Amino acid sequence: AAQTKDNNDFYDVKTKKNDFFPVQVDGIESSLGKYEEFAKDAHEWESWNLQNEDHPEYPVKRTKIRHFTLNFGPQHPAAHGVLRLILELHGEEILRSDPHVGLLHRGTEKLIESKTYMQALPYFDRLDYVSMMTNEQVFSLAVEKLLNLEVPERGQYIRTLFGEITRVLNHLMSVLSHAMDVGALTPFLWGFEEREKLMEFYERVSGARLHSAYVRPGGVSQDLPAGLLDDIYMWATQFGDRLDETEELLTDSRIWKQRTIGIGEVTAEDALNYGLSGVMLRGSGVPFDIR
Amino acid sequence: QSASTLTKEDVLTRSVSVLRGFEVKTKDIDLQTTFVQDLGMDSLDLNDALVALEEEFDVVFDDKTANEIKTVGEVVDFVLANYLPTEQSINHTIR
Amino acid sequence: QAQEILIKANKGNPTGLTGLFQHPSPRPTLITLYKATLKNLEEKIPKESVYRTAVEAFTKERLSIVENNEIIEDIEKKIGSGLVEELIVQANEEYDLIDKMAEWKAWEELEEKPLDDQWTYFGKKL
Amino acid sequence: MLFTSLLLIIVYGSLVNKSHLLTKLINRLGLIIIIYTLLIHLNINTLENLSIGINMFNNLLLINSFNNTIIELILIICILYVLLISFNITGLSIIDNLNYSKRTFIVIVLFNIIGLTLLPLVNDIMILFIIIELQSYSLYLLTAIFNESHNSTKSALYYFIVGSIASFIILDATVSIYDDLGLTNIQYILMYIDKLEIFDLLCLLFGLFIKIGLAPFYSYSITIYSLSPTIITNYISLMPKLSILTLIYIIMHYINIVNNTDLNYVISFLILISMFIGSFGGLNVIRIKTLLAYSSLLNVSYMLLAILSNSNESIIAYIYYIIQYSLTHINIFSIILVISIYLPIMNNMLNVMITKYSPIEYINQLKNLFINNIFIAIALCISIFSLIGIPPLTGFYGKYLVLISGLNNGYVLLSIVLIIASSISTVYYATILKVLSFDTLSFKDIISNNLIINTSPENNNNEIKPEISNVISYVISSLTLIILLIIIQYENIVKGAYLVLLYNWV
Amino acid sequence: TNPTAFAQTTRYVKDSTEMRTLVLNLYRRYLRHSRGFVNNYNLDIPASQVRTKIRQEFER
Amino acid sequence: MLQDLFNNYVILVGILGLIFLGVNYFIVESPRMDENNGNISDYIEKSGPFECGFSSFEQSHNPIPIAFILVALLFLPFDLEVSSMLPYIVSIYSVGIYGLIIFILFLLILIVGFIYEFNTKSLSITTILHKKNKALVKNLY
Amino acid sequence: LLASGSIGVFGTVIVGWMSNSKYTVLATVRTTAQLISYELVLTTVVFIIALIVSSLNINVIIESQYNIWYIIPFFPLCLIFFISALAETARPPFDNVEAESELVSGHMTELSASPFVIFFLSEYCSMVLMSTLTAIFFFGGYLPFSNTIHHLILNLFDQHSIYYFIIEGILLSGYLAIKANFFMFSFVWIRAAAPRLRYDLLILFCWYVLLPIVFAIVVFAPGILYCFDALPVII
Amino acid sequence: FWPMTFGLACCAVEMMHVSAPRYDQDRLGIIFRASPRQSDIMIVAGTVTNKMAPALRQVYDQMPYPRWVISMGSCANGGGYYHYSYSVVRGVDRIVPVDIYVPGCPPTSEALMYGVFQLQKKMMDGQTHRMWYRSY
Amino acid sequence: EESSESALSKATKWYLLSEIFRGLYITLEMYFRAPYTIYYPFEKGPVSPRFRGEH
Ligand SMILES: CCCCCCCCCCCCCCCCCC(=O)OC[C@H](COP(=O)(O)OCCN)OC(=O)CCCCCCCCCCCCCCCCC
Ligand SMILES: CCCCCCCCCCCC(=O)OC[C@H](COP(=O)(O)OCC[N+](C)(C)C)OC(=O)CCCCCCCCCCC
Ligand SMILES: CCCCCCCCCCCC(=O)OC[C@H](COP(=O)(O)OCC[N+](C)(C)C)OC(=O)CCCCCCCCCCC
Ligand code: SF4
Repeated sequence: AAQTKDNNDFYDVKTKKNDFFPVQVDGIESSLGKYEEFAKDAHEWESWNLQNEDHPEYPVKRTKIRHFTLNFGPQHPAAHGVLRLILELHGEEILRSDPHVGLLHRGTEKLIESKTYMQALPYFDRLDYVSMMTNEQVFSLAVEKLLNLEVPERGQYIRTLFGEITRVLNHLMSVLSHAMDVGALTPFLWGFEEREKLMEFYERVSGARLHSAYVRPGGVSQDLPAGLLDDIYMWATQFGDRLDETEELLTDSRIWKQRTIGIGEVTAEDALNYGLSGVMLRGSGVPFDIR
Repeated sequence: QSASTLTKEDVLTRSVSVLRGFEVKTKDIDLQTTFVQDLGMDSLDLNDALVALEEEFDVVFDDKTANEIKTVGEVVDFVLANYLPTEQSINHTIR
Repeated sequence: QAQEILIKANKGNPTGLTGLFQHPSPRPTLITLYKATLKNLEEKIPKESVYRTAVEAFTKERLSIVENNEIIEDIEKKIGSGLVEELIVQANEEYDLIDKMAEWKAWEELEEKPLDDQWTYFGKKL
Repeated sequence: MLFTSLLLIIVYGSLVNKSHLLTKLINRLGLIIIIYTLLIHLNINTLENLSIGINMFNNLLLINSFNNTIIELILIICILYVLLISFNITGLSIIDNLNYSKRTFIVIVLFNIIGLTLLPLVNDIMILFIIIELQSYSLYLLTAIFNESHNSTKSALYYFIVGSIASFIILDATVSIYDDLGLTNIQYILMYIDKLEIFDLLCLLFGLFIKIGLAPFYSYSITIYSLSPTIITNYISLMPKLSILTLIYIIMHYINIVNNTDLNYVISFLILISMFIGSFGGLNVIRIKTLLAYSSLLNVSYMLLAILSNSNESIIAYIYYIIQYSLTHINIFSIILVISIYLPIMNNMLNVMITKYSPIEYINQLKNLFINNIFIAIALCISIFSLIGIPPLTGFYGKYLVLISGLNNGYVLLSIVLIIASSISTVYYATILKVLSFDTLSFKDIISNNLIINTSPENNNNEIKPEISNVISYVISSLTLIILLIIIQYENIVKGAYLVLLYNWV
Repeated sequence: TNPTAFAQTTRYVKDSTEMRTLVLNLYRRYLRHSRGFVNNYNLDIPASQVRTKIRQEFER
Repeated sequence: MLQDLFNNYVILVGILGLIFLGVNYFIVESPRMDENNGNISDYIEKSGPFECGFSSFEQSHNPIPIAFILVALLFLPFDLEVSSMLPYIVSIYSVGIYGLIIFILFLLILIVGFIYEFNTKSLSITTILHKKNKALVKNLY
Repeated sequence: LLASGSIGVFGTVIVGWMSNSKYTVLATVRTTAQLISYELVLTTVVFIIALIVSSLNINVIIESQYNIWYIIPFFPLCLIFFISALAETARPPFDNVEAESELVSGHMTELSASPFVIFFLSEYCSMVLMSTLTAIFFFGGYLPFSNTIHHLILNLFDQHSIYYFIIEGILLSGYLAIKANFFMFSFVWIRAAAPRLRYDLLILFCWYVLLPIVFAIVVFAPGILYCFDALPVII
Repeated sequence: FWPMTFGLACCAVEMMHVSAPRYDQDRLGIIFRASPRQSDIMIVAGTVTNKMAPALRQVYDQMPYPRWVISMGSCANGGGYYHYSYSVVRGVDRIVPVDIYVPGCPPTSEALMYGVFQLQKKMMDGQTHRMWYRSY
Repeated sequence: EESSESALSKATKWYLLSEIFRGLYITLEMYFRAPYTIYYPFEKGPVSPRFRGEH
């Protein structure tokens, strides 16, 4: 704030508060004469310096040098896509982090205003591009509420069934990639085969593995093909074991707990004030769920 | 080591040389030479001179001083009072 | 006078909410906050204010419950606004709101009326 | 006793909580340890039994009557130094808490005392290198004990580099002796004293001369003593000279067996230069510790003249001089620490900055001490007049005995030079006395309500509150009268020096 | 949450005289960082041309 | 013990390392056979540092604070302790009980430094920032 | 063996030679930190095995395990040695030098073509060497799994012909290969089963846990040997 | 065949499933490298924005030769759904040369593998050293 | 003072890496299981009549 004679953008002159008496020293003299008699030549003599560097108020112009500025930029595996995370590091400790976003800003909200409500739906598949069908559901519900229409009973169950299939797909991508970043590579491979089985359910009812424009305002695009429920159930009887085997490597691992316990703590008070929701909000002791 | 080695005459001499690199009205510059009247400097021309004087003496005028300075002598007084040598590395001093 | 009162404890047994610790003196803290809240209303906010009328109604109800229930669980089960540690936070925030309401003078006439075309959407005036 | 108790203090200090009170009480524990060490050493070591010289630990160490006297002196002077950090020196928290801030203060001192005592006892070139590094490293740590001080860390950096070079020279000399002879034990080397290069021992002395600030290597010593805190300068400027000078005397004792005249001339050349720099160097200085650093250099030169002669009178001269100089050294630094309470408080020209580490940093800060405290001022005057050499103080007899050894061995040039140097050095010695008292009659009718001591609150306005604590004032009183009244017991003390034998026998 | 380096708090100035000072203060900051702009972005022009460009934009 | 065979192996190892570089220098096609963007000394967009896409401040010669510097310094005294155990390894039988006691006393002294480090907590990583909760207190009148 | 391996650490830190690459610099700091962790622990464990045999000759250590493999008396040391081997080679869970999710590629982020190959070759050469060392120190090196089977196979060949010594070299190295391949399998096995541990946690792990344990054993072992009049000699 | 980890948008999810156990790109020798120095294949899998375009060019220039670029999905090919956006590049070929275009939104894991096979077929037809003998 | 397991029991798990060997054993079990990989282009993944591809 403001450029001062003791602090500017290029340097500063810091003076700590004195912790000793302001001693008064007058009449500096040597065995040959007074200080003023030899002060002209005293600049060559270090023993004649009248200022102590240990003094808290010793003037020192120190150049302002930025900390280690590391760009956790788009070409980094840790960033789940495009992110210019600018970190102010003192060694490896984080002092200040500046997440730069907009590298994936494609003006989706601007483009939607030029599309009809049916044409605008496929844009939502590409926002949270692992939980596609939930993205369609929130936009579908908004339009249905505005339209003052209600989805029939079977339609609601389908969006509930694929709403949780979508949630399993998202958590498979979220948790395993989180474990992969920490260093657990194997659970990532185990669960991504379960994604293949679940994405086959996406393709069977819509014809698209990922961007399935299936949930639409007023219901779903098409009815379930015959045999889907049997295939979903057969996968369900086995998916329980896949979760247990995933927990075999993470839940009780001492290495995994040393990387997660006490890391990124968020208080319940601050979680609400920062608009955190879901697992972020429920991790701090607040039992709130939109469902 | 870390102490000012400036003099009023040397600071004034280099202040005049910097100000003569601009399109000032008069080349006769002393302590009492005013920027606005004698040198004919407007808002932006004056700030260009102040920053140019900052580069010469490696000093930074504060906001209050720069927004109220009138004469060259005030610039000379500010440089004498506030100039410090930049701190060197550990190797420059003790070696 | 100097009644320094602890609002949020920085240490102690956890309450189940991250960052919220158990309060060493639950009941006495609420009693002082409630009584100070009632006094502050009668000295800063006029009687005709709806805000003052509503705050006195529930502050007295919460003050009566605290002064008649020794068990901490029974206090929460009747007020129904969270744990007592949370109630202390609510009492402090309500106490500070009264001071801000007094400065705002929020019981007077509408400070800024909207324009005629202000709250109109696509030709229909709301 | 030292080693066993040091380990207990190391563990105990790291267990108890960090506080100024516990550190001070731990400092008192270190005082008891050194006192117990002195009692144990006096119980088993006697002058008569050690006259012949007794080998220890596979002949790696050799103790005689000459060595034993210095060890007893080292323990005693260390006791007086611990009293500074074990008790109040000014009674003011803002000043005294510096000594209680570092817990490892007493630990590092105990490490150095072990090095100081064992150094004169070395009987092997291998243990000589080990012990000299043990003493040197402990001094570096003590110089850097205040790691939050820019000057303290800078001085320790300077101390480490200069001492490491000296250690390399010492190691280079011992290795060269091993190459010529193949033996590491000094007594075995003495069998070939007439067949080894005697100038290799001069290389060994050159490394030892650096560690005592002898010219031309004086410059680093003056710089370190002035920058270091007064509590640290008081130790590092005296303790290394107690042990290294004793070892130099033993080495010179062995060198004189072959009586190399060229060896004596080189040492005489360094003594001559040190007297010139020691005298003229302190004439134009404004810092008191800088003045004392030149004073230290000059007095070491006087002792080296006795060491260079290396005769029966040299033993009497060296033992007396080192004892009385240490007592004067302690007395002067004790007074300097105390008199910081009389410093005026600002309430400016020359922008003088004074830090908590060295409250007394300039000679003119001693102004009006005759008025502020007449008894302390006279005590300082007695100490300064002793350094000058005014009889019958302890300082005169030290120079009197040094002149006897120098003139008996034929060092006429050095004896005349040392007396011219004494007169030149009297100029800056008298300057201290001028500052103390020469303005008494003009400032007698003056008012000083701005002194540091004036900030001390009173108890009840009826208690007679002394300005100085009991322990430090008593030490100054005792040391001052010993310096003043040495004539009473001078004859008996020299008789004790008569019995200190370095393989003389008959 | 700590603001990034060189971040100012947005404020609406109701005094024309005060606004002039803020512009002048910001004008000098641009001139002082002209050499930094040349060094950081590795420009092909000297810092003198940068200051001329800064003056031209301010004069608009 | 003859070590002529060992010397030939060391010579081959040194030559082997240069073969990998020499092969790579003589196998890669010339730039003109590739897209012909010129020499690498001119392709500054390629020889520049990698910063994940976005260029940042150049801090090649800036100081780097180290939070484990004390652990790095404490490594040296302990490394010398381990090295000093080498003489006892091959002389354990000849020294007998006397050397065993001396070897134990040698470790009993260094264990004091090990205890001192444990109590002083000097092995912990130093941090500039500290996270402390502040109790909210109301100055009610 | 220990001295030559310590030189390899200097090669890694050379890449960060006032480098303009920030990710290369961060790896060099982590590389030095890991060295402080394992070097003391790894060196002392090898010294205990040498102390047990009273010899610093590798071939003598192998022959001393004819009756007992040192895995049985020193099972804690074998685990400690393997942990130190993982730290030395910067292998997971101690792969902080080349953490792809932290420092893209570490010190190799600016390397390509032959410099990458040589570093890649050296890192995997250390994995084989440390796997072979584990087989030597704790599993008898080249000694046969079964003495009876070794005699039967060699009895099929005449010792007056070179074919016996061709088969003998295959068997003895085959015994070493099987034990070495198991730990090379274990190097891969731990990578596929454990997440990466932070390097600052590794520093506390070695100094607070590993060093006290290994120093305790270096006292325990001579006490046992002296008690039963079994101080080792070289024969 | 060593591609570079350059996932931008939903096209990257299908690129991850190529490394999934069902297809296991590692069985063909395909390893994703985090640094442009160690990678010779650049797979542009996602939308390229104007804010991202300079970063994409710099990363491409940091890849040593020989190097190839694969454009996957409608975003990288011609902008796709965001062709008429104010902040979207209409095709990554406006910035870097593209060797093969993979269609789809997103292209399936088999669609990407087919495109890689086409590129490998092109690579096997290279005649760099015979060109020096006959054409130069 | 309220731990259910004794200090020796908690130390045995801690020193001998009880859960680490448990995690290793589970990973080794998959080594003896059938993989999921299909050999494209010689084999193709499942398709449905609703699938959207080339126009
Ligand atoms: C009857 C009672 C008698 C009592 C006194 C007896 C001794 C009397 C001594 C007489 C000699 C000194 C008096 C004359 C010297 C005057 C010095 C002087 O005038 O200036 C210093 C001179 C440089 O001259 P400058 O600085 O330019 O002054 C302007 C001259 N037009 O600087 C010089 O050039 C001087 C030469 C350089 C310094 C030489 C130093 C070498 C050692 C000198 C002897 C010191 C011996 C000390 C012994 C103890 C210490 C080892
Ligand atoms: C023999 C040399 C090779 C194996 C060495 C390591 C074995 C484990 C050591 C600590 C055991 C411990 O601490 O045991 C305790 C724990 C857990 O049991 P708990 O929680 O107390 O059970 C509760 C109480 N019950 C017992 C009544 C139910 O057991 C284990 O997790 C055993 C792990 C077995 C799987 C891995 C074995 C094969 C490892 C891979 C091949 C090298
Ligand atoms: C006397 C018998 C000696 C036994 C010798 C072996 C000791 C091994 C170390 C035990 C201590 C320990 O693993 O400690 C765990 C440490 C530090 O954990 P901490 O911060 O103290 O928290 C835990 C303490 N709690 C619960 C009280 C808070 O970190 C780790 O997770 C290190 C993980 C290293 C895994 C390497 C495995 C590689 C595969 C090996 C199998 C082939
Ligand atoms: S082309 Fe389709 S699937 Fe690929 S990034 Fe663009 S919107 Fe996503």
